[PDB]
Amino acid sequence: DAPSSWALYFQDGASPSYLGVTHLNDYLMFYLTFIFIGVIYAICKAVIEYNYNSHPIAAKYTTHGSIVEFIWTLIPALILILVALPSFKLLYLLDEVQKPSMTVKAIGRQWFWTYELNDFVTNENEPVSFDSYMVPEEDLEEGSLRQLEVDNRLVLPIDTRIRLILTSGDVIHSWAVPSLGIKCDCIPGRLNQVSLSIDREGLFYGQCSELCGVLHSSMPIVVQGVSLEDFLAWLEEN
Amino acid sequence: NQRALYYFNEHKWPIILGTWASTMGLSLYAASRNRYDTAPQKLIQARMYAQGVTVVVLLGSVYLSTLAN
Amino acid sequence: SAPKPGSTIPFYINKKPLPTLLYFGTFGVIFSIPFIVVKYHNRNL
Amino acid sequence: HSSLSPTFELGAVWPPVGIADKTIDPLEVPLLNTVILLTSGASLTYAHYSLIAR
Amino acid sequence: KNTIVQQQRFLQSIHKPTYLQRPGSFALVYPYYAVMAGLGLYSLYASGRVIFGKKDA
Amino acid sequence: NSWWTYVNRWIFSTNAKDIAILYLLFGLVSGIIGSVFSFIIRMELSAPGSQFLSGNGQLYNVAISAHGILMIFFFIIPALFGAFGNYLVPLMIGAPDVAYPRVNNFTFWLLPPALMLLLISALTEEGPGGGWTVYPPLSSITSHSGPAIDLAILSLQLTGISSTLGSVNLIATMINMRAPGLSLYQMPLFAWAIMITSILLLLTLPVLAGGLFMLFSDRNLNTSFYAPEGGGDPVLYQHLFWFFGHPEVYILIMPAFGVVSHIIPSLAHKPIFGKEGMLWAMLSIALLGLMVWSHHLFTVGLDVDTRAYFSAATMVIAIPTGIKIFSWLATLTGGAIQWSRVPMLYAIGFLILFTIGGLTGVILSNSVLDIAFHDTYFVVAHFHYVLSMGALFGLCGAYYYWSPKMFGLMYNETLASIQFWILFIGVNIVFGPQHFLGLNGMPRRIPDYPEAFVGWNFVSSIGSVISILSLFLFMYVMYDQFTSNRVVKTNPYLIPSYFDDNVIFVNEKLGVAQSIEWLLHSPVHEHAFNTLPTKSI
Amino acid sequence: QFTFGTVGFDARFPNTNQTKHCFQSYIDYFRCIKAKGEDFVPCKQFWHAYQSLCPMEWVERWDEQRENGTFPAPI
Amino acid sequence: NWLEEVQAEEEHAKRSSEFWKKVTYYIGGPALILASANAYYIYCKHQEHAKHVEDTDPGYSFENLRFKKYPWGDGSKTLFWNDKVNHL
Ligand code: HEA
Ligand code: HEA
Ligand SMILES: CCCCCCCCCCCCCCCC(=O)OC[C@H](COP(=O)(O)OCCN)OC(=O)CCCCCCCCCCCCCCC
Ligand SMILES: CCCCCCCCCCCCCCCC(=O)OC[C@H](COP(=O)(O)OCCN)OC(=O)CCCCCCCCCCCCCCC
Ligand SMILES: CCCCCCCCCCCCCCCC(=O)OC[C@H](COP(=O)(O)OCCN)OC(=O)CCCCCCCCCCCCCCC
Ligand code: CUA
Ligand SMILES: [Ca+2]
Ligand SMILES: [Mg+2]
Repeated sequence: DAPSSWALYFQDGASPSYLGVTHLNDYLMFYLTFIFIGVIYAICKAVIEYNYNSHPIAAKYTTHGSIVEFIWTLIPALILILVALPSFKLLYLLDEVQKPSMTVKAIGRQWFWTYELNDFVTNENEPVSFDSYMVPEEDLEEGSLRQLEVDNRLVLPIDTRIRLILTSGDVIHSWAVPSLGIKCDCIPGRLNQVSLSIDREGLFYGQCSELCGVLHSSMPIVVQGVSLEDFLAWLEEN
Repeated sequence: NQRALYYFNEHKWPIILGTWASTMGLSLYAASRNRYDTAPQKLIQARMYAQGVTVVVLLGSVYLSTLAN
Repeated sequence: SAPKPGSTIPFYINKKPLPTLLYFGTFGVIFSIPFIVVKYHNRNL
Repeated sequence: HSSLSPTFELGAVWPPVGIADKTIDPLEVPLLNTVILLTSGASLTYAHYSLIAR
Repeated sequence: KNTIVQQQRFLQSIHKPTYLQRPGSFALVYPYYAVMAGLGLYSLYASGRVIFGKKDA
Repeated sequence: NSWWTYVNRWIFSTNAKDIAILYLLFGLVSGIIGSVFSFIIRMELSAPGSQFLSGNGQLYNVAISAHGILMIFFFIIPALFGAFGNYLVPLMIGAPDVAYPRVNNFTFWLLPPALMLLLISALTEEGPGGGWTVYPPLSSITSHSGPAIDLAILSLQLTGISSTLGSVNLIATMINMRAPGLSLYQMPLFAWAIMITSILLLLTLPVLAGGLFMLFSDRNLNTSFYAPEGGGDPVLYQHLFWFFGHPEVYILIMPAFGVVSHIIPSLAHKPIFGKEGMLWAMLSIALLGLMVWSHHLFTVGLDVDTRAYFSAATMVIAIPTGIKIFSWLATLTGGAIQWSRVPMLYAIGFLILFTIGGLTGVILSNSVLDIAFHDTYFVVAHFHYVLSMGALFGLCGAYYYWSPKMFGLMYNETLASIQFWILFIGVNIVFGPQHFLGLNGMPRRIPDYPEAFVGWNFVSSIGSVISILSLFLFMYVMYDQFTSNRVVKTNPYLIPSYFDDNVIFVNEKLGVAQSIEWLLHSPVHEHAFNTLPTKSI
Repeated sequence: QFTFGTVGFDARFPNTNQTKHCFQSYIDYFRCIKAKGEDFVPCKQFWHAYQSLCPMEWVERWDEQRENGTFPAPI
Repeated sequence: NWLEEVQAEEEHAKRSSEFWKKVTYYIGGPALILASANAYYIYCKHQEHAKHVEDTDPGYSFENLRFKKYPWGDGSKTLFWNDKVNHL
């Protein structure tokens, strides 16, 4: 959810796609560690013992592949199919759309992020909108995390799935959150449709990735889950 | 037939590409059979034939395109 | 003309005492250019 | 790329609205120029073959 | 009228490089080199003016 | 008066030998500046917060962009692709000189003005800020006001057109000047690779020329080519750029493949296993490395079917490369190995680094997997651990292997081995922690980072410092080799077999080599190949 | 007071890129209100179809362009 | 020897040259003159001008973009600027 010190794994998060991504990564790492250690040992052993002082005679008369090149073609290709298939069914699971519930808008021009929840337009005629800003270092709350907090923090209810809308009106930005594993490009002119689903009720962290000028590193993104009654109180508060 | 012409002029690009390929192949087959004709010269003659056929089919198509009742 | 190369194509004469300072100074200035480059952008600041 | 998938401010047509009627008709001076170029190529090939004929 | 053979034999008798074999070629390069040097000298000041934010007035 | 002779032998000279040395020198003077830029940028991120600077983010953007552009287009391409080809390809084909000497002379001299104008552009009030991959809206006159990035665009344009012009003569030279009895199939692997890179570069770069010119015209002619309000789609720019960027690294790394396949046999005294299979698999790689370009656009938001089509084919690249690595592994075993030789050391160290980098590359070729690593430090680790481990190692091995042929001198084996070990350790501990930094979910191109990342940056900084000492030692060893007057025989890499008498070998066995270049004297003659060598037809 | 109801599963375009949807809903709503009537129920749901997913900030510029008539649409 | 082959090649080249002269003075000329006449008819049909239109949805918001001043003249003129077909 948040970066730690001397980390080795990715993190502990909560998102239906994030668990599947971690599972696929575990399987793929299990695949590649085999080949990596095998090639390392082969390189080490073919040289450590076959130095000139111990092998003054070279079997120079073997430069034909009878049955070895065929196995070279097949076996790694078999591994390739074995890794391609799970990723393919994961992707073909993800490309579908569930039953829509509500949408959020994430338009951001330069060094600040604006969020809109215009689903609940009613007789009040007061659509809710605000802007999340980089909190200054001096005004950080005692015990806060530098470079990873905002003043007007985003609020999304838990266990409710949202069809997030990604849009921009300036140089291209990105909308990333490693815990949820959902990302897309804030490409101007065109809107990007992405989904989301939070299982727990906790504070999630993230920021943009695609450079957008001098202050590309000054728009952190924080989204935290809330219960239904807290969500309703938050909505009626404004 | 009052129906064949509708498909003949409905998709001008695919049929025009097909007839261009047919002309190219036929001209290559016919020209590349002589002695005093090098490959670049035969290719140039085939391309000239293709240009002429393209011009005439363009004029024919723009002539028949007026029937948009 | 049939000359035999002396196995010496260095683009410039080299020897021990004098040319070492010239070579090292050229290396130092071409190493330290980025310095003046980074200083230029923070001159009027 | 600019033609097959026009943007949504273009009126869903590659020929711009209001400028579509201001486009270039297929039958005008450029067609004459194309026929001139074809005849020029024919004349150049004739000249090359005659030069081959010394 | 076909003087190409005569001039060929006239010009093959010299050992000059092919870019100076034809007489009169040298007079078209020395002022050319001077003009190139002047262009370089002017472009030095032009680039120096471009990098240093300012404009003459 | 030798001054006229001096400038006629160096400036008004079109001999291939007298030009490749200048290629190496130009590469070196670009690489030093790039290495210092990399050192300063890595020292900036030693600890969190503004450090040695007044938080100047634009200055950091200028630094990263300059490092990337100058080290990708002024260090490796000109000093590897054509530097070791123009000198050596005529030797292995059986020709005395390249097809067009004047264009060969011209191509080299387009680069110095490019370097000067790039430095001038970087010395503006703002400087380029779009990075190595500049993007239209950021480059738009809205962000930058001045002659900063236009000159960078111009430098890229002219360098590309020069490289294209520096590769037209090579293909003609190695397609028409072949030796009598030298079938194109029987060509050595190195020239095969270099011709493949030449054809790929010439086929692809024009696209960059056109796209870069049309994108640059947006700043001056106010064209709507890529304006969001003008109907332009920047995804078209990304597609145009990555129809070039993806095969560029392959055409940069293929000379490393050839030089490794040349270094292994001679220092192993064993013929290369499966030449025909290797070259046909490399041809398959060359053809394959064009239809896959959208792996750099995985998180932009394209359609499902296009993503599947251009992600499934990303995996098939690995199979021929794995076959090549297995063939080299098979070649190494059985035959004799002189592991103490510096070219052998570099060749051996190349394989493990290249294969781990390839594994990292196959990690992030899936749209399901790239979303967790796109535009983070993990891709930085992958592409750096492939580029600086393959191309740099190949260049170092080629230099240490063919240096006597270029000049006719001997280097110091002890200092060279020490430099190799120091550089290997430094570059292994530089890009190591970045794997963890990108695995945590932290983006790239950020002068500031959240506090829980300091340790790995601290671990990387020391290796970054170590690399500078490696560079210093290489400079010292190069100077020593240049002024040591250590003679070299005709074929220093030929040794008597296990049953060669010390008197029979010296008098009835000299003048034999696996390749032509070792037959001639180490300082090669100006006019070699007076008569064409004729083989068995 | 409030219910969870917004744009449904648009069968016209199920892919990720759905930029044309905003313009299509806008022009369809304008055509719908031009004919039929004003107080008719059905296209009130179409009104929600270009505000829940659209930024609503381009809507201001759309109004500015359409008020003077330069808006390039059939209706 | 050389005489027979050179005679045959020159004869074939001369025959092709005569055929191409017939091509260029038999069919190309009529096509060129017909196209010229049709082009003149099209050019003379539309000599009504009236090329000054405004207030009918003017501008369209993507016409004559000015982000960097045009080098020629004041900055609002193009190289092929015309006083009858180019407006604002
Ligand atoms: C230097 C040369 C080079 C090489 C050789 C490669 C090799 C590969 N690269 Fe990489 N790549 C770059 C240079 C290179 N790359 C650069 C510069 C970038 C960044 C671009 C930028 O942003 O500017 C990049 C980025 C990049 C991305 C972009 C990720 C992102 O930013 O979102 C992707 C994604 O697909 C990718 C894929 C690959 C693949 C599949 C290979 C394959 O060729 C690797 C195949 C090799 C092997 C896999 C090892 C040997 C094989 C075997 C032992 C067989 C058995 C193996 C298995 C069955 C596991 N590369
Ligand atoms: C040609 C490929 C190449 C090479 C060799 C390098 C070399 C290095 N690069 Fe770079 N780098 C890129 C390509 C390359 N890079 C690209 C494309 C980018 C992205 C740009 C962008 O984002 O805009 C990038 C960006 C980039 C960043 C991005 C900053 C950020 O995201 O925070 C960092 C930071 O760590 C970095 C580090 C390094 C280091 C430490 C080295 C090296 O120090 C590693 C060790 C190497 C050496 C120290 C040099 C050895 C040289 C010799 C011994 C001399 C030999 C000379 C001859 C004989 C001629 N590189
Ligand atoms: C990258 C895309 C840009 C377009 C490509 C063209 C690039 C410029 C043209 C270079 C010639 C191409 C090869 C011709 C065949 C050939 O080889 O001509 C033959 C000679 C070299 O061979 P030789 O005399 O030794 O042969 C031996 C004869 N038996 O060529 C030349 O002397 C080139 C003439 C010098 C011109 C170099 C300056 C280039 C200016 C570039 C700027 C203009 C374009 C700007 C674009 C925006
Ligand atoms: C991902 C990893 C999965 C691995 C799965 C592959 C399994 C099959 C591979 C084994 C086939 C080759 C064995 C030789 C059998 C034989 O006996 O071949 C016959 C020849 C015998 O010599 P001859 O031809 O002169 O006989 C003449 C008969 N009159 O042998 C050889 O010449 C061996 C020479 C080349 C082989 C070197 C192997 C180097 C490493 C190979 C790959 C290492 C993998 C590392 C990762 C595990
Ligand atoms: C050195 C090579 C430069 C030329 C390269 C040619 C490449 C062809 C493809 C590029 C498209 C060109 C179209 C523009 C032609 C034109 O004239 O543009 C149209 C405008 C005016 O037309 P209009 O509005 O009146 O039309 C409407 C009629 N009523 O005139 C110009 O802006 C003049 C400047 C255009 C550039 C041509 C001359 C170049 C001189 C500067 C060199 C720049 C070098 C850049 C860095 C190397
Ligand atoms: Cu916002 Cu990069
Ligand atoms: Ca820092
Ligand atoms: Mg990205």
